[PDB]
Amino acid sequence: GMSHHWGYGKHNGPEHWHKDFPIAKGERQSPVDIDTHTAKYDPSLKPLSVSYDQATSLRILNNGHAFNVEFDDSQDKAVLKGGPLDGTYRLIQFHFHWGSLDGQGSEHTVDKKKYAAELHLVHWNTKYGDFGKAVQQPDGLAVLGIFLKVGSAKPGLQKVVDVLDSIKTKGKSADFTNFDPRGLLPESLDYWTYPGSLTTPPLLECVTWIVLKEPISVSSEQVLKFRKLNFNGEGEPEELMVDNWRPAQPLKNRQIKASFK
Ligand SMILES: Nc1ccc(C(=O)c2ccc(-c3ccc(S(N)(=O)=O)cc3)cc2)cc1
Ligand SMILES: [Zn+2]
Repeated sequence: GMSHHWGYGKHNGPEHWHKDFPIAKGERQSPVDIDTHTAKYDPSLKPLSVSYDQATSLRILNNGHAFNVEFDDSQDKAVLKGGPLDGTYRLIQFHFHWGSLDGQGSEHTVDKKKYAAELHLVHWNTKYGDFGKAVQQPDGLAVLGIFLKVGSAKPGLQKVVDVLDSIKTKGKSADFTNFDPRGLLPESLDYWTYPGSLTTPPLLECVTWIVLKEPISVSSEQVLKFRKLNFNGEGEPEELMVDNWRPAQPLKNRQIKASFK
């Protein structure tokens, strides 16, 4: 991706992506608007299983598009299974998408409602051996999406907020061990699920999306720190990292299933 030039600006944003990534106009693109009245309860869906007890984080990186909290996925730890999934998916990283204002920022929307941000916990299907091979498969990844609204602070998110000062610009990373992703989960695991794609280039259609119905609350101060990050690298004109979200895409030939009635 040494020659990629996509971003979220007026000349390289989502509406431009299809030129270098034609799959952008594909049959199973993400995100999508979740029409709560049309999503059908599927009694066959099994309970979701999120086992993060042994998760081991290693580093946090500003990649110029968002910041990723990376995990050591060399061993069978931090796994997502159950729900609509067959097999076991291993946690590799999580990141967020957010807005310049509290009124926008999420990628998925609920009955057209936009949340202030959206957390993505990315997992890859162990049957494919590694992350790189998994993204080349239709059932290669499982991304758990969690909406963020502004209200009370999320204690579990503060460690992340405080380390952002050290990775302000593109390319910067910092040691980030012992971060517990369980602190970012809402109480309920009720969810909607549908087949989709990565929401940023290469936009590969390799994701089983599992979006939780219950948002988590974060404080205004916490999301304000997210907005102080930079898309640019050190020594370059400052472009605040805000509105790094892709808008809802056509649902086309797909059905969104609900795990609850
Ligand atoms: N064959 C490949 C190997 C690695 C890669 C990547 O480096 C890569 C980059 C970004 C992503 C990615 C992951 C999650 C999301 S999201 N926002 O839908 O959760 C977006 C992009 C996936 C793979 C792509 C193709
Ligand atoms: Zn994402």
